[PDB]
Formats: sequence, C-alpha cells, structure tokens
Amino acid sequence: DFKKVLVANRGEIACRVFRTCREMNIRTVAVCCEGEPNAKHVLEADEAFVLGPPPASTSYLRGDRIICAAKKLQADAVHPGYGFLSENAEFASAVLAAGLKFVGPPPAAMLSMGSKSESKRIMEAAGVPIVPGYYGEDQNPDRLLHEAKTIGFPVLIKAVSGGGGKGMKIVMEETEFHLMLESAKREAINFFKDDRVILERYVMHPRHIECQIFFDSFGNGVFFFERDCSVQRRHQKVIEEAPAPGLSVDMRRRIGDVALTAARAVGYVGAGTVEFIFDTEKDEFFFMEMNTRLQVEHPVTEQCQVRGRPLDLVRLQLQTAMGLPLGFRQEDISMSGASVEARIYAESPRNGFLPVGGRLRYLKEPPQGNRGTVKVRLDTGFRAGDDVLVHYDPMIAKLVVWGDNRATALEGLRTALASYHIVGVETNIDFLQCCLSNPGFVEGGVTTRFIEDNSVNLLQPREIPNNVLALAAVSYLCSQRGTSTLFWPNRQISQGVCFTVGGNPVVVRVTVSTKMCFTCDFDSSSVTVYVESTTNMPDSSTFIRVTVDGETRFGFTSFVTDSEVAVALPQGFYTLALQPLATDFGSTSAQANGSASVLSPMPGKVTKLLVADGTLVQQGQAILILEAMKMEHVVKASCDGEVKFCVHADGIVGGSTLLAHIASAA
Amino acid sequence: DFKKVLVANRGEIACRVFRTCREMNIRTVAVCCEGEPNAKHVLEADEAFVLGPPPASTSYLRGDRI
Amino acid sequence: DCERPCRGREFTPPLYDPSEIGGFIPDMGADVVKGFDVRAVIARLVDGSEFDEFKKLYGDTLVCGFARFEGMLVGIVANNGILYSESA
Repeated sequence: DFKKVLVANRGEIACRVFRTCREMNIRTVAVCCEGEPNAKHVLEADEAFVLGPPPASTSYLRGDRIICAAKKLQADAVHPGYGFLSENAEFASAVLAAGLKFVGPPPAAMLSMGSKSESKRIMEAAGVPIVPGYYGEDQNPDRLLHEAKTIGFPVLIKAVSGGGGKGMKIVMEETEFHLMLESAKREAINFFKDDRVILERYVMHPRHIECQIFFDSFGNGVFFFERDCSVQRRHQKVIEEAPAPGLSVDMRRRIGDVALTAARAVGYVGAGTVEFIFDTEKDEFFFMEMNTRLQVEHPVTEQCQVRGRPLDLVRLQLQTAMGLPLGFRQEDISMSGASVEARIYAESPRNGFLPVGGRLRYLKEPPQGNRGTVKVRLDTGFRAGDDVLVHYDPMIAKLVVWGDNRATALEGLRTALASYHIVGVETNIDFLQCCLSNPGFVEGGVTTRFIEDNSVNLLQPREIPNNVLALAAVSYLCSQRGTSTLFWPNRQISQGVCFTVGGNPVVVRVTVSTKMCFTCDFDSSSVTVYVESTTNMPDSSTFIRVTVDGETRFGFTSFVTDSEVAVALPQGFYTLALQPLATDFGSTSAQANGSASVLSPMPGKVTKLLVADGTLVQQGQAILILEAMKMEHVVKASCDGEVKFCVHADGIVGGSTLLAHIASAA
Repeated sequence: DFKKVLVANRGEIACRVFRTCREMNIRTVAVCCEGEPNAKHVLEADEAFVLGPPPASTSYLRGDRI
Repeated sequence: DCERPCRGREFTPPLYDPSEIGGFIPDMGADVVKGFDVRAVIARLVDGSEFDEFKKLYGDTLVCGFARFEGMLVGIVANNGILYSESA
C-alpha cells in the first residue's frame, strides 16, 4: 500500500492527483523549480522538492533529479501525469530500477508504441483494423495505380518524409492519378529530396473517436465507452463530449472490443487511450494512435457509474499501481447523461490563435458543484493573482458539465462559461460561446475541419453597446473617486474616459453632478446613470447599484485595473481596454534634429570610437570617448540614426569642435 | 421556452417567483416605483423597471407602463 | 512612542537588484578614471526606482532629485562629473 506519491508534472493534473490522494489518505509530494514561489500545486501538496535552476526545460525533465527527490522524501510511487516526461520509457525504467513504483504502463509497451512504425506492425499482427493504405517499397506507377484501385477512391498521396501537410495530393478519379502522382513526386523532390510516395485512403469527414481502456496487473481489462475530440484546430483539442453523439450501441460495443483486444495485444497496464479515425459515411473505424498515459479529457469520462459509485480514474490507476485486483469486469459499469468539456486557453482567436501571457488579476469562477439540473466541475492550475507565462502550458482551465441530454449539457456549459469572469489575460471564452451556439455543432457530430469550416462565423466580433461603454466609464470614475465630493460651483464636473474598441480610440465625455448622477455623451446619444450605492468587495472589486436613464435599475460588479475595465452586467461580461499610455511621455533626448552636429565640450584627446563608422545609434548612445585631465568623458548620440565621425581617433580636438554627424537613415 | 419573466406585484410573492425562476434559470425582471430604493424584491431581481411617480396607487397598476 | 501615529509604510522595493551595483563602479585607482552614471546606483537604492530630477538639463554633472527610502522622502545630491559654477 502506497504512503507517498510524487507527481512529476505541474499544473491542474498535479492538483487532481493530490485531491484523489487526499481522498485515499496518501501523502502528496510535489515537484517545482526555483521560480515557483506561489504555484498552486506546491501549495496544495504536503511537501515539495525543487529540481534545480528554473529554465522550465531542465527542470521537470531531469529523471535523475526526480528519482533523488522521491528517494529523499521516502516517496512510494511516482505518477507522471499527462504532461512532459510521462511518455519516456527511459524515465520509467529508471523509476523501476531505483525501487519506486511507476504509475503507468511497463516501459517496453510505452517504448514500442512511440515510434509510429513498430506500433503499426504490432497493430496489424493483432488483427486490429488499420487504415487501408499502401506503404511498400515498390514505387512503380503501374503498381501504385493497382494499389490505388484496390484501396478505393478517394485516395491521398503523401511524401515519405512529408510533414505539415506538404506534398499531399487528393485523388478522386483514376484519370487524375497520373498527374497527381507526378506532381506529388516533384514536390517531394523539391522539399524532401525523396520521390518515394505513400498512398492511403482519404477520409472526407473524419472524426477522432477515443476509447479509454484500463488494465490491471493480472491481465484483466475493461473499456470505458468513447470520447469525441472532433472539434479541434491544428491538432489542439478544444471541446470534447462523452459519449460520442450519433454512435449506435453496437458500434460502441465493437469499438470497445477492438480497443480491449489491442490493449491485450500490446500488453498494457494502467489507463490508456486509443484514437481511431471514424467516418460518418462509411461507418467504419480505423486505428490511428494509442496514448499510453492519462489524458486531459478523462473527466468527461468520469461523468460512468461503477457499481453506482462515480468513477475516479486516478484512484483506479493508483490502486493498480499498488497491485490490487479490479473490482469488477465490465458488469457494474453503466452509461449516464452526456457530459461536455471545454478547454479555456490563454490565446487570442482573432489574431491567429497565438498564445498570449498576462496575469489573472480577476478570476471569478462559475458556480461549481451539483446545480439544479446539471453538475459542473472546473479543473484549473491557476489562482487569482497568478501570472500565466506564454509558451508554457497555455491551457488556463477545463470546465466540464454533465446533464441528462446533450442539449441540456450544452446549455449548462453555456451558462457556466457565461459566469467564468477572467480579467488580465485574453482568452477564448467568446470563441467557445460561438462554437457552442453554432447550428452545425448543435445539430450533432461534426467533422474535424469544423473549426476551419466556420472560421468566418466563429470569429465574429462581439458588439459593444453604448450602455456598456457608459457603465464602464462610470465604474472607472467611481474607482477614481474616494470620499471626495464632486462640486464645481454653478457647473457640472467634466471628466473623460478613453477606451480602445477595435483599435479605435473611443472617448466618453461625462458630466457628473453633486447628486452622483453621470451623463455620458456619444454620437447623437446620451446615457444617464445614477449611482445609488457602491460596495468594495474583498476581491478588489466593486458592486455598484445603478439606474440607467431614469427607468432601468440594476446592480452589477466592476473590476478596474490600470489597463482595462471589466463589467459583469445582466447582459453578460465585458472587458474594455483603456487607451494605452505612451512610452515616450515627456521624452527629451537632448535634441530632435535630423543632423545632430554636436561640438566638443573642451580640448582633449579622442581615445576610442565606441561605435564603428556608419553604424546606427539610438538617442543617448555613446559613440566615442574623450579624455581630458586624465578623466574619461563619453560623447553620446543625441538622436537615432547612422553616425559618421569627422575627427580621427587618438588625436586632439578643441573647444566647440565638430565631432560626428548623426543622419537619420531611412 | 421563457427567458425573462416580469412580476407585476411587489412583496414576498415577487421573491417567491424570483426564487423559482432562479431554480429554472429564468432571468427575473422586477417592478417598482421611485420611492423604493431598498425593496427586497428589487434587490433579489436581475433587473428592475420604475413605473413612474411613487403614490403606490398609480404605480403597480398602470397596465400600459408594465 | 511617536509624535504622530501616521505610518506611511506603503512603499515598493527597488526595481533593480542592488547586488549588481558593483558592475557600474569602475576602478577608482587608475591612471585614467572612467566615468559612470550615478543614476544607475540610485535606481538600485530608492523605492520603486522612482526619482524626480530637479534640474535635469542645467547641472548635468550634479544630479539633484527627490526619492523615498521605505516611504521616507529624501533629497539626493550626487556627483556625476566635474563641478562647475552651474552645478554648484
């Protein structure tokens, strides 16, 4: 029986494992680097061990350091999570060698299924269906044509070394094959210097269907239905559902049996996943790839009732790692209502989904637990005030909602996302709302390219009514105001608030009276807001009761930073960015001329030119050193531009002698 | 399916209807007059609309205003 | 205990590490002594590295300004070269 489990991966997975260990009374040991003073998993663990320097690369990946950490803290088991170092066979072998128990598959199985070549051979030898493609050494055009005829059009031609979708040609008719093959060979030669090609069957409407299997140490194995990961963009999962809609009971039984057979053939221990490419038109699934680890989408499966009790996959994984028999064998497992998971990242969908950093300055979570009709569960690795650093775990959180039907689950997810208020970091909440409200998504199962299919519709801008602008300006002004009274004799106090709307510098002019009644002016529009009362919430926010115009009374919550204002109105949640401050405010760089003919301060000797002739120099940048009275005086550039010296070095200059010309290069 | 229900009567009945609407996920709209700055039903509702002057007779009875 | 009970301890530490101050300090014992900007030192000693310079363009060899040490307001006069009549 385990007493201590060390988690080698940070993030929300560490918190999940810590929670399930606290449920089972296992002491938790965490792993961190020197740059993590307030990491959530470190605070949620009984003990933590620092792995060394914090470059975020050497740490969390040094297997020897993790082994030493586990040995020093008397850890009984090592759980790698689903992050980095969770699929390295060498790390698992080292864990087993030191005497620690690895929570996962044997190293041989993990190594064999990570090459993408031997795994295919094993899957073929096991009788599991494989994608009907040709990959033989024979590149003869007649043999390739015969293989294409055998496979059945449509087909796809790829380069052997092709990657990123390059060198792939879609063939629909036999006539086009003779041209498409030549074009693909030419492109492969021009990109990879290898004319060899691979012919496979092209699926026009693919769906990534994942079946989850769990195997004991004694050889027993049980499947856990299916998971749909069709909604994704550039191999980045976004929204998942369980069970997969539009799948018959017989089809699910067939997929589960195939998954169990494949896991038995590979000799798997622990929790694993198998992803197939299912076709809606052909109703046939083909093995695509197996993951020998836990997955981020496992909660949507946990929302499966083992002997009536809810499933805890990590608990079962720990029990198997301890070496205990499975409780039941595919008999006490029952399907339940559909559950849906949304992955809230930290990227901007409008600007090409590029990851962006920031700090979670306000993190009001949706109401989690058993609601009136649905069950809501939020899993995150960040708390309010934490700063998410770009290019390191871009996912902010995962939110799962379980109902009785897919429509109810979708409505619950919409409501929960509407209540998830994040201020400080750009997110994809609006993108998730657009995806959920898309008619194609609500119809049923959709293809993988759905994100690429409705890009114009999903990336629609969110409209900001003038009421939101007025309320944001009023909230900002109230934040500025302390206990001082607004009074100008015989006048209304004038104020201005500048926001950025789509790059447009919108300005709201407000006139405020002594009775705390604001009037905000827009183009041919006036909005009157009477602030009845304000209350400073402990979470650095303010609850404001307002009367808009003279007839719309309601209360809302506002959060004001130095860069944006966020309002939680009954209409929804809005964040308006203040007009950014200039970085050159009051900049006086000793000159602004385009020539900058500077003169020597005193007679002396020019010792060294700190910049080469013809070099670009910024304002205030040293260009040469002048020595007088055994003291080094350094001449600085007064403006940006190419600097050309006039006086030779190691010489002598006089009072007010020209030194160099700074010409602003175009 | 309803999204917003407006209660035309103040008091505890308004609070009861607001509670059962929150159970059913229906947004609540309240009705009040200018002399109700801290009415319980106004605070318990998502939105409120003032019916005009507060003599407590013309308000809560003007059907057109409601 | 105190003439005035006001605390005023809402200060911010310097934004730059003092441990690298020595990087800006040249060799004082040398045939020709190099010059450095004393502001780089000031940025590593005062609250939030904030410094309101008094006559930034007149002295140019004597830096005079206002700063704070743990919330206490202090006028700083630092040498930045040869003293002139304007600097004095």
